Amino acid sequence: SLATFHSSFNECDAAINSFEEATRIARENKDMETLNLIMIWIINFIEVHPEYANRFYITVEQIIKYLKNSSDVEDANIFSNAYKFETLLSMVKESKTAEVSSSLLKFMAITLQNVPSQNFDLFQSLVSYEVKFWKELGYESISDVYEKFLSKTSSSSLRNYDSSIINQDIK
Amino acid sequence: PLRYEPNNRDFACNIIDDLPKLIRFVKDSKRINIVPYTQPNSLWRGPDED
Repeated sequence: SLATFHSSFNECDAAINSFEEATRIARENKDMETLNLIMIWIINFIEVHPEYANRFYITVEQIIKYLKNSSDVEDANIFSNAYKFETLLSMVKESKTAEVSSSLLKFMAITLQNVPSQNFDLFQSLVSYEVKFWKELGYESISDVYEKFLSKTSSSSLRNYDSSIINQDIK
Repeated sequence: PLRYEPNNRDFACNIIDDLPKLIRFVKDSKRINIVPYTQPNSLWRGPDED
């Protein structure tokens, strides 16, 4: 959380050292459930700052392989998180459009299956990817429908607080 | 039979193939099942095995 606060002020590097020591303490507790919270926070920080993917002790692809086969029960939102991170990497990796659509299908189906209202953060992230995904395909008619659902000024945690004002200024 | 040979001057790529094919909801007596989508007239128009 202090690492999160550090990332909010764009310190970045100072957060890395603070976060690193969080992994060591988790091992001492010898509790499995907290590592998933640690692992989820990993790529959320990399998603905002992709330039630091090399600095971590675990590559992003390693996490996706772990979370996909994490368990079959007591996860609920872990898989909804797991598949969206694969979609961002596949989109960045300029993978084949057949695989990107299938991967995005996995993330859309699992998010809407459970309640989307309570998990407001991932629901907004779905819209941001789908508008970006379809805008990249060149179909503004599809992008427009999903654009009315993207929330403004809401932004997200661990990414500043004036990011929404700046983003509105860019447009 | 249509013969659309690949031509460089044709950049009209298809995206419907890349998008996954739809499904159908049909319910039997025991439960509701999920089956692959087939066009009402696709049974006599489907690509023949032979």
